[PDB]
Amino acid sequence: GVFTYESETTTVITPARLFKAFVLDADNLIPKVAPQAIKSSEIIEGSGGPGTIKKITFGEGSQFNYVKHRIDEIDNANFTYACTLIEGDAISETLEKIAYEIKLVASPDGGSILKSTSKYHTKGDHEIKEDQIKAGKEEASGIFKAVEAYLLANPAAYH
Repeated sequence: GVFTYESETTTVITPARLFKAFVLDADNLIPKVAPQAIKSSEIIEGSGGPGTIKKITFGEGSQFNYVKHRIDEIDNANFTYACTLIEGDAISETLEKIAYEIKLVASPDGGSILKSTSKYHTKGDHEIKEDQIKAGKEEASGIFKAVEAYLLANPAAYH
């Protein structure tokens, strides 16, 4: 019973800001500016690409609900990157793992477009409760939207 939810972060900032800053500086951004998604985004190793793992502790999950994500796939050619649950305890039970896949598209606004489509993989016929499904949507919501604004409101900040 695979579920599919998605969101789109249309950023006025250039794709570079997303492919580099949004992704690589995530551990400085999300835990601080996006606490409504992830209270602790602890990157273990990786330069923002193949093998880049990070242990993700959700604050809404009250620290008990946590799961190690990884850059499961990344394409420098057309600018695409995906995330997977590798370790931790959020899904567990009889389920598999929820996936993320962010496509970098150029916006007609001169900015960019983060097409974050998540794929909630069920282990057989065992479905995932909407609680964790919401974590997938909201993870992308708090992260993307909160770094989005942090980034948009940093060159001038508060003037």
